[PDB]
Amino acid sequence: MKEIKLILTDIDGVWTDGGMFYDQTGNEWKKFNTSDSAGIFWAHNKGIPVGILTGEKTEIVRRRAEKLKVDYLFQGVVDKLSAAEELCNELGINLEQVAYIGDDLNDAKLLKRVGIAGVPASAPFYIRRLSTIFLEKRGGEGVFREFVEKVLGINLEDFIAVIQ
Amino acid sequence: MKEIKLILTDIDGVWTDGGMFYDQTGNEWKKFNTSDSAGIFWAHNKGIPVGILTGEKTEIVRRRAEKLKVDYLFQGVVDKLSAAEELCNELGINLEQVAYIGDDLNDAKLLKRVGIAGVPASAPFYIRRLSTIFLEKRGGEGVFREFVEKVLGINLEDFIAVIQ
Amino acid sequence: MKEIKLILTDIDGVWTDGGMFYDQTGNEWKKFNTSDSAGIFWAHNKGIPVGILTGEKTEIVRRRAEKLKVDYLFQGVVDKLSAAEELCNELGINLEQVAYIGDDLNDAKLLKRVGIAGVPASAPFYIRRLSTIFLEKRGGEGVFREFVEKVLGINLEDFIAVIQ
Amino acid sequence: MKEIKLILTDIDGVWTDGGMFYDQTGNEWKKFNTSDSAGIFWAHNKGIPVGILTGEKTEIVRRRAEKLKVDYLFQGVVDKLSAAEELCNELGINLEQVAYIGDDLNDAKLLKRVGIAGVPASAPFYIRRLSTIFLEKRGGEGVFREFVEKVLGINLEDFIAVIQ
Ligand SMILES: [Mg+2]
Ligand SMILES: [Mg+2]
Ligand SMILES: [Mg+2]
Ligand SMILES: [Mg+2]
Repeated sequence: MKEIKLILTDIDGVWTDGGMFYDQTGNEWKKFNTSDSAGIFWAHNKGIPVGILTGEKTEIVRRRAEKLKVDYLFQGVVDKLSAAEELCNELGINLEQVAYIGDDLNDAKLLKRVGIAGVPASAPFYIRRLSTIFLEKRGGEGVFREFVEKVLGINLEDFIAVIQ
Repeated sequence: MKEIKLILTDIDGVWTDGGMFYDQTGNEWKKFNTSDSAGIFWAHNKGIPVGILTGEKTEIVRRRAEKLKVDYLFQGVVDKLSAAEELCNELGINLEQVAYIGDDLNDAKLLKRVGIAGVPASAPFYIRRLSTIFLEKRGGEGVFREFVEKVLGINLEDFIAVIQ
Repeated sequence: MKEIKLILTDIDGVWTDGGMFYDQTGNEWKKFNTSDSAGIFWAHNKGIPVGILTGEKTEIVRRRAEKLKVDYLFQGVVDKLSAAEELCNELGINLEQVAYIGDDLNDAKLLKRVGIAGVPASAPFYIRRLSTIFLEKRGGEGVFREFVEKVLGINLEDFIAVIQ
Repeated sequence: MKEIKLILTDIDGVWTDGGMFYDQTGNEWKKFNTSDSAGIFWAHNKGIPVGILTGEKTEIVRRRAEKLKVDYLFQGVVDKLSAAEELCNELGINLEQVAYIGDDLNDAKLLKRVGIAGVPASAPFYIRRLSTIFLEKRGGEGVFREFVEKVLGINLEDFIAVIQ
């Protein structure tokens, strides 16, 4: 795989199946998958920071990013390519050293510019075709984990090393 | 696809998988799919209003229709066909210029009177067979998006034009 | 299809996929499927009452049962066969004229004794073999609707009748 | 099947599909499956205690364990192998007389040391390959029940005997 210095990810439709739960009181939910925490685990084990880029803006995602010790959190993002470029500039890397996973229209410009692009199997066809690696899983199934494990070449020997 | 001037949609079993969540206190939830918001995006991009016709009546749905800037919302509807015909009069257009998607008994009469009828793959067979185009997706899987994209013939060229 | 005078049903694993949602405060949810309402619709269309027999006892099911105008609701039932029999006596009918659908251990004695026993596809093997008709659907998938439609011989002619 | 004197279980990804529901207010949900209660029923029927070992710590799980009358609950466990050894030491039990089911990295060391290891079909491959029996079911689908019934050899004869 390409040398990756930063992993960036969308939330809805990647860390979730796109589900947006609404009640009668103005409250809102998302359903995360505990499996995706291993994505952060493996990135951090390799010395790679992870950032969230999302167009939504919620306390739900603030809490999840905190629980998982995600390095960067940008919400209400209107232009994900610009946000990514700006963070790359701050970090001293280029987009070719970024791996980004996203599933929809607001992800497309960024997906086309990154070193490794991932798109869940549940995504619209014209977004899926931008993926540069195959991902088997759908949003919310542990596809963030699947993406990280492939991008970083996590293998049986890595597994054995961590559970000793 | 015929010149459509209005897209109408049911909620439960279309925008959702029919799930109705109840707690112990009289609160209630629905689970929407973020993918469907693209259905409103594509409709608006092409100059077409979207309207919701639902037999239920909840703040859940009012909040979702607001978020998505849906043009028309009718809840607690007893007779969807007549509600459609009214709106067609209010707006000065014909049932023939309407695309409607629904999934159950209360949708049947209207489905039979519109220019393009859509029914999710998850619907009962006698409603399914009313559909005039094939929809692959189940309620809550982004089938509203699928419908709008088929109805408006959204293609790769449209995609390339909106993500520049 | 035998003559049926009473339709009875379990809740968890039939009207739901067995899901029991718990929060941090002692509240609880279940997820119903709007499709199952049509089961009550068709039963009432044929002049057949429906009763709920459940071992759990929740406000959740109280509120759902009332919304659907279910005819009998028995919760915290420990002996479902005895409860059915008592109900049969009230209506002057026998077990051979009852159709019951259930998915688990607390249902087996009753399933064995009714005129038509239905068990969702999702149920344990040793319960599924008690079913006297085949049901395709899993719990929470509209399997109560499937059951009623099969039991009452609901066909396309019935459908055309009710929308016309 | 070997002699089993204690069944131990992880929660997230075994008792659930890994789902972690967050709202806007700091509350949290898990979705259990009523099917898994039969896991406890059969263990207790055979006189075998059940213990939960989870890395998470929530009222959600405390309440669930209490309602199911689970014999031991350990939350916020950082080293499951050690927690299992200490519980076993109190009870007089060898790890070879234990059946444990788990799905992720924090379960691997203990899975490798128990008499029967179970892993849901939904788990990562490097965990699933530690399983010493085949489990068909995914987390949240009643795979804890499947595990219990397999390891205790629950068969049609037990089912016939337990319903009179
Ligand atoms: Mg997304
Ligand atoms: Mg509907
Ligand atoms: Mg049940
Ligand atoms: Mg786990």
